[PDB]
Amino acid sequence: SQVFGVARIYASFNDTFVHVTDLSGKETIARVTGGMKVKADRDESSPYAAMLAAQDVAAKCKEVGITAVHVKIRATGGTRTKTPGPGGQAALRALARSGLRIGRIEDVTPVP
Amino acid sequence: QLLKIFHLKTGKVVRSMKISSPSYILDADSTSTLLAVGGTDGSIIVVDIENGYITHSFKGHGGTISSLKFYGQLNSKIWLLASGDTNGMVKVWDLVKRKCLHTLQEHTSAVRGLDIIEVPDNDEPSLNLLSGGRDDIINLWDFNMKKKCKLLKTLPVNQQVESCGFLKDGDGKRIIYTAGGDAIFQLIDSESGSVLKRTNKPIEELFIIGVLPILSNSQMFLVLSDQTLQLINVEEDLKNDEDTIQVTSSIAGNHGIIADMRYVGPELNKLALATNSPSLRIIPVPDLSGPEASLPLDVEIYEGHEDLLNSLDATEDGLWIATASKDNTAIVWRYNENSCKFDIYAKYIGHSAAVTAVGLPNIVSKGYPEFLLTASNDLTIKKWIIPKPTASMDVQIIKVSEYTRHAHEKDINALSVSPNDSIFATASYDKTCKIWNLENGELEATLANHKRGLWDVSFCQYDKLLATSSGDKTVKIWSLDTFSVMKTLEGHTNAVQRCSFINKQKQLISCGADGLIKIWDCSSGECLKTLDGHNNRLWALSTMNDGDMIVSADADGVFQFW
Amino acid sequence: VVDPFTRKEWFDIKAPSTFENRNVGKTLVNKSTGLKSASDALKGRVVEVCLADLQGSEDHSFRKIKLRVDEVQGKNLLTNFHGMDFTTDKLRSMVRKWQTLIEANVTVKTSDDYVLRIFAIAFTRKQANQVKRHSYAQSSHIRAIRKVISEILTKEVQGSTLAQLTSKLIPEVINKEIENATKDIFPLQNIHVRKVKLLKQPKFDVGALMALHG
RNA sequence: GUACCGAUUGAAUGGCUUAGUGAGGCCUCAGGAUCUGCGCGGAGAAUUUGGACAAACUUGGUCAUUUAGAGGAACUAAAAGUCGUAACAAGUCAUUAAAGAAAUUUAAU
RNA sequence: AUUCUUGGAUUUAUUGAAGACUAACUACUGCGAAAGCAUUUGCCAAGGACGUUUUCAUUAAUCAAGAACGAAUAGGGAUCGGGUGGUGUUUUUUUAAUGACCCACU
Repeated sequence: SQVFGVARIYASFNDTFVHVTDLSGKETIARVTGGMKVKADRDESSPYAAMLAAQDVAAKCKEVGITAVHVKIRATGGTRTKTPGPGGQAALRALARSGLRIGRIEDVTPVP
Repeated sequence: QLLKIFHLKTGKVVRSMKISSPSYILDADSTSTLLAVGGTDGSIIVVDIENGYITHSFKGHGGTISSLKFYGQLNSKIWLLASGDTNGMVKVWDLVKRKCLHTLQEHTSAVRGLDIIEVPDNDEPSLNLLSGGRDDIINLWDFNMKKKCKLLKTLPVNQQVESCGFLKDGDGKRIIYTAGGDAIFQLIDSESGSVLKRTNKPIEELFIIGVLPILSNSQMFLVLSDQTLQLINVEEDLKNDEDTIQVTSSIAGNHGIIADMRYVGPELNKLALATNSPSLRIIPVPDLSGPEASLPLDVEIYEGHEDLLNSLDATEDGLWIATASKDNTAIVWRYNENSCKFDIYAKYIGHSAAVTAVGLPNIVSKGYPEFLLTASNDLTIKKWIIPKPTASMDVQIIKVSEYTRHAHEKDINALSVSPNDSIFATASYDKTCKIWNLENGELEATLANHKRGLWDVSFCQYDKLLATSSGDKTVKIWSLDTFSVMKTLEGHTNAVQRCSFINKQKQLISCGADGLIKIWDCSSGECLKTLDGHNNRLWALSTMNDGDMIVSADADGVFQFW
Repeated sequence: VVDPFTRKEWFDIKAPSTFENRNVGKTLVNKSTGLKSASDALKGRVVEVCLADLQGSEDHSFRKIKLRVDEVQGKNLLTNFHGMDFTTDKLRSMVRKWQTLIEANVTVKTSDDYVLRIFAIAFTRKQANQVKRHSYAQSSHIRAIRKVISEILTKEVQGSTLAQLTSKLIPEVINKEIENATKDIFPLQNIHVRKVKLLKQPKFDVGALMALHG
């Protein structure tokens, strides 16, 4: 039906990283992050900044051809907080509104 | 999802088309000049007129579209004539309803320009159908209103295609422009499958091209590229008068970012700017219109480099234009586009780091403007001085081994010549500015009281002062004796990149990361005026002799005269 | 300004035999020039997809399958089985208080000389009409449990190359063989395989590769 | 900054020139890394005595001008810098047909 | 604020290297005289309870000096290990059986 990819949302603290890849995971596209979309060095995980960057990330992916995508949520992991970040829920809600598809998602927290 | 309809040059919306769910990507206009249908990624076609009437749903295939063209009896996209697809397929339809007449499947590569230009007869007694936009080959298709089709020839003579052209009369005996994504456009021959001549100006992928309203072998032709346009002669091959592919003109525009600027014309005519592009664009000053049409020389951009340009400079009359880039070389260009090699006087090799600043000595008529004083990030500075022929004509090596002046540990960011040839001071990123003599290359003076590196230094033309800029929000002015610090200006709300005097030795004009230009005076040391019509970082500056027009540099391509 | 997405080849993935539908998905490679041709450049890309998303059987939503590229032919490329892994949600669902976690590992060669190390997970259940709240092991039965798994896993490997072993991993026939033999010691619960990974592929060897293709 | 007096004739160039220095090819007595051919020649590198022709290079002095110019006397610039002193000024609605699945187009009243 | 960054930082996929530790299970449970003790497997001895119709025959106990190692009254319920019994079950479409379980006794 569609052409697929993985979105791999890395919701850390004081930043949010979103970058969609190919099916293999070596080929990248639209790497744009949440900290880019405001300049105060404090709201870098604020959800309106997360909703801002997720729109522009879904913008270029809609302009290349990718329409369906898996997400892989990911915290900082290891000896860190192991907790999904602030700009993870609204950002997943932001790109799902953009006109893409969401299905069969899971967790890639390094939990050792 | 914006496909909006306008009228006469007011530009008001007549009707808004956002109905279809996929994003509209392509659109073309009509020979009826009233109807418009857009190409999209859902293969969705909607024929609409402007009063408005947005007719019958045509829905018979998916895929995506990246090329479209019309016809007077088949007035739709390449979904009706053929099929704009992501796998490549020709589909036969009609102006009558959604029945499918014939089908044609030959491609294995994606191609969207299957009928990117018409065959105007659709009977082809000696005519052809040309096609290619993604499959990187050129195919020659027949047309049959009732039977299957035939391939006339295939052309693997290309390596990449984006758009195909076709002669207006349709015989193909004359010139046929084919624009490919391989930074190459060609003149081909349809009945023989051979090229006339191939032309290689650009270093970037060609964009898609439409049509000219001209007939056969034309009078002019326009080539599309990145923020530049060029007009080409119409033979390119022994056709009417000339051959061995050439370029008629290359009209320059403006780039978003600018590093430096310097007046070229001896009566302050020409400005040359150095950008992220590896070219020399000379529009700005005499052109109070848009793109260039009124510079009194052959308008043509220069290229002799492989990377971006760092700093550029010229002398008074403007015959020698020395430029600096990241290709470790120094190249000087001529005013009126003449030389012995191409347009280059000489290219100077010997830099072991990037060439980040360039400078000329003072004018006399010759000699000093024939010379070159360039700078590199190898913590040295290099003077190329060969007086016995006319210098800047030949490759010169005079300072490569140990004649170079090396006392730096952080890089020099600028360099300035005094009105006399004796002393010159260069500023450096290690919070100092050094005076060296030009006759010997010996350390004359060391001037330093700063808190950040020094990006620009320049002299007064009465050689009584010194003007330098540092990132501690201050502009500092020194004496001519270097026994006493003269003046220290503060008031700039951020760092200052570049400072300069006026030619009447009246005012100090500064440029920095504030967002507005400031003109302090060098006489009372106060604020004569500030000027605020910017919101980006200011990086370059240039001063005319008369003092009314002052040109500035921004981060978006805006040149404000005052 | 380059816009590489008008230059990248659009390309697809073909799957091996002992599966459901051999259509998988898409990638993006490069433009095939000379000096960086696209075929010889990568040759080793890794596809990691849940097998339930390809088999269709929805009672397999864990146990993702790792793939590895071998050959390329012109809007087709063929891949090979590299690894098998559980999701983190599946095993951390299992680990309950007041029971015993028994693991096993074994290094064992296949028929064709793929050397692969699998793991093992074993958990203790309560019987019917238990009174006590834990039902642990004895710390010598765990020796009697690890040993029975260790001799069974060396029997099933080195036979009828890895696709048939892949054809046993999918309906998890291995777990019943663990189940019946080791029940006489102590009964058990959930036991699965939890991993298989390879490190000693012998050679290129196109000859046996095309025997699975239609 | 400009015009002038004046020591250094310093550096550049021009006139004259003491002094030292000297490329290059020509011939001939000797020589052989090397060549297709019914006893060996066309061709050919180094080295070599003598003889004719020979451009020209380096530096010192005399004189002029520029530059550098100690020192000596002006003009202009800087309204400039400090201090003292003086007076003025200044707050197309509805019902309803036709095409169109939907909008929309057109007619009717 | 410090730092890194177009010779590409951060993120992504593939490897190799170095050091470190056994994550949910992990308990008011076990072991050790104490200080202490958590990956598998092999080897080397040491130890306790239980069972014993084997054996020595007062061989006992407690503690200045001193040494090794370490900064330097009588019930109840649950649980660990061993043993005994079973009008007992379960694994047994395999004949047996090891083993887990149910209950009593110590």
